[PDB]
Amino acid sequence: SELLAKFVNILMVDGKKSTAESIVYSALETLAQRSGKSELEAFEVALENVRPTVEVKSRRVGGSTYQVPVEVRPVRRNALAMRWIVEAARKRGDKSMALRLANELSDAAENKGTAVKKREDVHRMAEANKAFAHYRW
Amino acid sequence: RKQVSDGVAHIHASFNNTIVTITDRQGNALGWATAGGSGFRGSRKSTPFAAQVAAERCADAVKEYGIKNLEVMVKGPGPGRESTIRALNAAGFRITNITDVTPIPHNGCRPPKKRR
RNA sequence: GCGGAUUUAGCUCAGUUGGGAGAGCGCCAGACUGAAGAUCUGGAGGUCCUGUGUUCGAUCCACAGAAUUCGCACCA
Repeated sequence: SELLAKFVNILMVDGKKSTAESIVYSALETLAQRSGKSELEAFEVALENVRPTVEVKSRRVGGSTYQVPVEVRPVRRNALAMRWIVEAARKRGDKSMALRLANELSDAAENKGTAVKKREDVHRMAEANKAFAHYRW
Repeated sequence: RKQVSDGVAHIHASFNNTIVTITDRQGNALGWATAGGSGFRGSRKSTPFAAQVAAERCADAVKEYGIKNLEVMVKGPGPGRESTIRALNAAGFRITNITDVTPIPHNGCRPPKKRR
């Protein structure tokens, strides 16, 4: 899978991919030991839940800058999902590296936390300005 | 609960905010709706979207009355005018005819400050 | 003196299936914005007048007391 090959790169600091893949596969191992599910399936679902659909941009239309909702492209949703998962993992308080990734991939499936707060905040900014919906773009 | 079945759909379109007022063949308004009635404050009410919601709701409220067909009568220009129309074309009613009964005066009225 | 009403988190108040203590505002923080504002979200904040009694358990019943308010009564 190319998704896993891409996720191991963002965890590659200073070019240590050999050690990077060591923590990744060690996370999927403990992930199946903690949860009765295939490591692969539990992985994909974790990235799917962390993706926005409509992003609001600022634009000067005559007098002031209006916030106009716009659709996001499928190429950026994969990057953000990957990036926000590793950053949230480095936020946990468990010394074990492989454990921080295993738990994060699990909580990401359960849904709840800061990453979710930002998802709701953006979802709220949207629809709140439904009066500017006719500007689908 | 007078089951009008058929009536008229007045569309007061304006640059401030469109307002729909469904009525019967006589002219007695059975129910009305507006962007303000939809919850919109006052600046967002003028949007054509706030006109669609006001048109559909004003219609649905009439659906209860039992009306099926209506005659739309557009008045005054402004955003949401055509939006309110198509909004009516849909819903649960059958737009039988559309007419632009926009007054557009003749000669004897002193225009407001904005117009002068 | 007498009767009526009232006595919940700082403030203003909801809360009777007796078995969740809650809302608005305010305060703090977050989000947002250059930022401040407003809005949105989150948290903290309660001897729910006091004692006793009644029940398995009472803010939500009974009794007693206190305070506030009001009418009345008194006033060489």
